[PDB]
Amino acid sequence: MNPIIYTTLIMTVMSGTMLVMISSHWLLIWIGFEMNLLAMIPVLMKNFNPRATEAATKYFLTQATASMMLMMAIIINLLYSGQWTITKMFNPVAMTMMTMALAMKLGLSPFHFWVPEVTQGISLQAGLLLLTWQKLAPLSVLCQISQSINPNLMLTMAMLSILIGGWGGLNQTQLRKIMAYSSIAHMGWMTAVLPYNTTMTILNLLIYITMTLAMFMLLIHSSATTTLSLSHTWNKMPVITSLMMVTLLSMGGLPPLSGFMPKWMIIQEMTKNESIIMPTLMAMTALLNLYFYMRLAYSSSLTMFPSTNNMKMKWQFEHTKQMKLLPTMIVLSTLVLPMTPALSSLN
Amino acid sequence: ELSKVTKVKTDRPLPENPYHSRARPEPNPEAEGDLKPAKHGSRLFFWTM
Amino acid sequence: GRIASFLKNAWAKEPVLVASFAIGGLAIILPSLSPYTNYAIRINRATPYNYPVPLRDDGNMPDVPSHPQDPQGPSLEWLKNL
Amino acid sequence: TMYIAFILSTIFVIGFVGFSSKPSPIYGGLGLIVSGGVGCGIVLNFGGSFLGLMVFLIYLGGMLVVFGYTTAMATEMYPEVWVSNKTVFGAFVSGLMMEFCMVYYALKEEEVEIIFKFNGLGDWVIYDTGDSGFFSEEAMGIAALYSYGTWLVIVTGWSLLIGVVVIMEITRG
Amino acid sequence: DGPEKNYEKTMAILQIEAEKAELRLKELEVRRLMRARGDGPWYQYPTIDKALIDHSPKTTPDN
Amino acid sequence: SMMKWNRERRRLQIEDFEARIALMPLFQAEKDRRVLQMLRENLEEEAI
Amino acid sequence: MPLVYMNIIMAFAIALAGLLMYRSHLMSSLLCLEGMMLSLFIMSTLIILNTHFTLANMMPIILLVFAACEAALGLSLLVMVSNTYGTDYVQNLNLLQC
Repeated sequence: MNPIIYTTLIMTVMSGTMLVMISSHWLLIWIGFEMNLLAMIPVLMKNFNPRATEAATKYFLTQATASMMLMMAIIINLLYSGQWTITKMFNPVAMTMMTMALAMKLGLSPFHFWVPEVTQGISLQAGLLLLTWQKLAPLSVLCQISQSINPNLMLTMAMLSILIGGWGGLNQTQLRKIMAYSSIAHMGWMTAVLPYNTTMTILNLLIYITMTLAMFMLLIHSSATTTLSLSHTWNKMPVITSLMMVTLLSMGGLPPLSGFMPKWMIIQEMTKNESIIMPTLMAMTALLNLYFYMRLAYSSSLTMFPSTNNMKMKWQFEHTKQMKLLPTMIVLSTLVLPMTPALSSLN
Repeated sequence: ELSKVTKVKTDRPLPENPYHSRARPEPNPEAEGDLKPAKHGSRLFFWTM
Repeated sequence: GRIASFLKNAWAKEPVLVASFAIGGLAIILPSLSPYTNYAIRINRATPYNYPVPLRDDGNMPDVPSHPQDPQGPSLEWLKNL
Repeated sequence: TMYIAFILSTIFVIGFVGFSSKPSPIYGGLGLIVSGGVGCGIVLNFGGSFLGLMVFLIYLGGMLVVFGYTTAMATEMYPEVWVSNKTVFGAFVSGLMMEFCMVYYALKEEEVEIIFKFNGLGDWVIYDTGDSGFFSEEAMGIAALYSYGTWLVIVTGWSLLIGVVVIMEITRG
Repeated sequence: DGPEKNYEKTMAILQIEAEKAELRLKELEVRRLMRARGDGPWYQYPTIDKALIDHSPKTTPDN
Repeated sequence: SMMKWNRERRRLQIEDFEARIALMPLFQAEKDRRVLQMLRENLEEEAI
Repeated sequence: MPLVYMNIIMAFAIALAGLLMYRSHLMSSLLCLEGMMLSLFIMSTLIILNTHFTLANMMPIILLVFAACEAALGLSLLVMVSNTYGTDYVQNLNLLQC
């Protein structure tokens, strides 16, 4: 793909998300989602591969169904209210259908199935975009309609997302699939507090974005897609895998790392709303995410796997590409817990 | 010429409430006096500032 | 100079495209540089699609025409001349 | 002919069952052309002449014709009708039966409620008594897109152009 | 240092922490009331702006 | 030629619209009376 | 709601059911997806016309355009998949798992 064309497509994806976050008309939000899908498929298939084509097809099918259901819900709300503004939906059935569609766009379980497959099929850059930027628009729409969101349905979807993400991550060996299942679990965490406090969802989203950016960039820098390929990294660049260990521990949420902030604040808000069983189960299930993070950390840096003879040649050469944001992202995703009172800025 | 808006000097009183609208609800209290520093800052758990 | 040769070469080789660019270009520049565009707007506004809802005379509207056809009010004489 | 709109809507549902039974693509495409034509009829019955011809000219005329184009060039299927192998036949019959049950519960029982409330009264009631004069409400509003909806025009045009770009990038191999 | 120093410091710390606790409980109550009534500056979900409505003479007299 | 013809057509259209406007109040009066008459008849037969 | 609205919504539901329950050909799924777009067009058109939402008569057209764009996308993906595998069978899309 010509670089100019690629930049235009990336800007089109961004513009679709911006339209979703800028519009006050339901039709324009749906238009933004459609633009996102249209400009996302080629980005997913930048590197032409049969697996890439399969991932693109599955992604298109899921997002198309989601958009159909979203527009149907919009039309039903128009029928029962004669309103186009993105406010309190005035029809319960439309609300349910829209919730289903937006959850499918996010990847919340039981609409999680496509996320690991598509993530594995696409490249690490496309995976980064899919798991960070594509999560913004549906979350924005959900935040705007949080008042009308049925707490029971959303909580069920979020809890199932956490459970399924942990379980799936336990069994995976491919780094991309592990990242995808962890993303499912983190999206469950994000959407759990959506009915209660949207600002906490924004906080968790920002922390998740920083962590996933750091992790994906470290994977790209190490050019590893499997546990063993990442294991070989210690011989060449120990710094990268050690920083990966730190980021993985943050993703687990172990204090005093940044990952504790979102879980801590989420539990705070849920307990304020007299919900005690749900957050307890949420943390206890996030322990599984911690387990597969720890396994990856073991293989990567905490222990040393055998290497190959050809590594000697790679030792001589140095990485030419430089990801400018990576250091700042690592710092912001590891050491920011002393800065929780900055939560107010989000409000 | 027949399309020109014309004045009409009617004797029928102008309807006081043509839409027969109900009384509009009272607005919420609007703003307040000046802003002052938080009593103890961000009283978030252990943070003192 | 160099541009002039290019235009001659383009019309010699691909006259259809050269004409298309010229017609399209004029169809953009000429509208702004035309006085009848203002008239075209006025004609559209002049056309009375909907009824001219009368207003209640309050005694302090000299300009507004309180009559079928007298000097007060807008005039379509400009269109008649056109 | 007072219930013509209801008859058309039922035929619309029937065609939707026909193509939703996932038959041989060629037979399905027809199941969609028929339903599309019916839907255009319904829209015309409500007075949307321009929108009725829109689906006929674009959806049925172009969108479904390019769909048929693909089915014809990539033909790797054994032709079968909606009343063929039980996988399609049973689905078609069951869909028709569900629709007929809805119809009976809708006409015999005035206030039919499955997920939304429905009234068995003829749709002619919902029509509003009003005069537009020398106007085509549909046409005027749609033409207002160029005047009122400049933003919509911009976004839709950019989407179309980027769609051409995306199609080429995808189908370059 | 002298014991009285620690005594006064303890008194000050106790006052600060107790006032913080009072404010936290007060905030929780205020938030619940505002979210259950919508009569405060918080939880003011948007509504349609009346400025959009056009009151110009329409086509049909009965609006 | 088309410019002159179209301008004349616009003038004729304005004339026709003025005729419509002149006749509109009578039609509105008839319409409201007819609607109210039908409503009253429906009301009486509904009572019965 | 009038029975016509019920029928159109039921048509959308039926098309959605057909789309979600694949059989063999991915082409059939795309047909169901486009059918749903048609049903949404009809529903929105009727709603706008009845409400006399003059300024919103352009909504169905925009929906139609974007609908056919996303279809152009689906078809392009289908031919890529068919050229790679030989058929448009949904079962062929099996390399990616979980």
